[PDB]
Amino acid sequence: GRQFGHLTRVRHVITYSLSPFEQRAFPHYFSKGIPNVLRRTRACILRVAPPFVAFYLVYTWGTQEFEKSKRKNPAAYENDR
Amino acid sequence: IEKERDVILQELQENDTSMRDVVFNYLHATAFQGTPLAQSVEGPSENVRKLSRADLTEYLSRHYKAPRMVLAAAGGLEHRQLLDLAQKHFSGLSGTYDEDAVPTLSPCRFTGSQICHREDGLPLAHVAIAVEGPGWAHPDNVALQVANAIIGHYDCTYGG
Repeated sequence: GRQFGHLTRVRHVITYSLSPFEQRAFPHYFSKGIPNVLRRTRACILRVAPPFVAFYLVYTWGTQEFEKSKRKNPAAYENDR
Repeated sequence: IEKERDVILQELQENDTSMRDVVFNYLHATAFQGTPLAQSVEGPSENVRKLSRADLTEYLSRHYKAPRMVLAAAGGLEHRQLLDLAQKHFSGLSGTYDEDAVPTLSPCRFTGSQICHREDGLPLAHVAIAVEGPGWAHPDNVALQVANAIIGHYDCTYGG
């Protein structure tokens, strides 16, 4: 019904909070957060990056593979005959 | 000591029945966290078990000397016929004044915050709201009396 009223039934949870003025917008932002970078940046990086690396090779790989194929005619047949 | 403790442990667990007296203490701890002011009168269930009457006598000792003590009475009595039979106990038994610090109190912290205990069983939710205010003695102490006189109050069965 009324969006919040009839949502669900919940029992014996307790919540604790302050006015925003009670605290600061940078509670050791640098110091505390900078480590957190790794645990997330390491978490997925196992799962994600490598496929692209393969691509990047192909990028140069085929290009190079392309390049000779045309660029030099006096290659397979040199200009002799 | 054990009788009362059990009686109190009886009560402490029974005191959970009236949501009214419940919600108050939350509010104290809400702002007045950091000072003893916010704490329960009856305190943690554990000290109820954990108390030796030494601390009692000790707390009997400290705070029951004067100026802490204040005595009065009212009725057909005037003053003199009191003061005569006031006199010697409790002229007196002292009831003292030495130090026991002085008079120790501290400014209590006033904290903008919230407390939420969500429980869906009961029919209704007691809710009250507050902001801190001046001390006992002050002119403003007067104006605030009429402040609440403005809003009035309503409940179910008033003939309002």
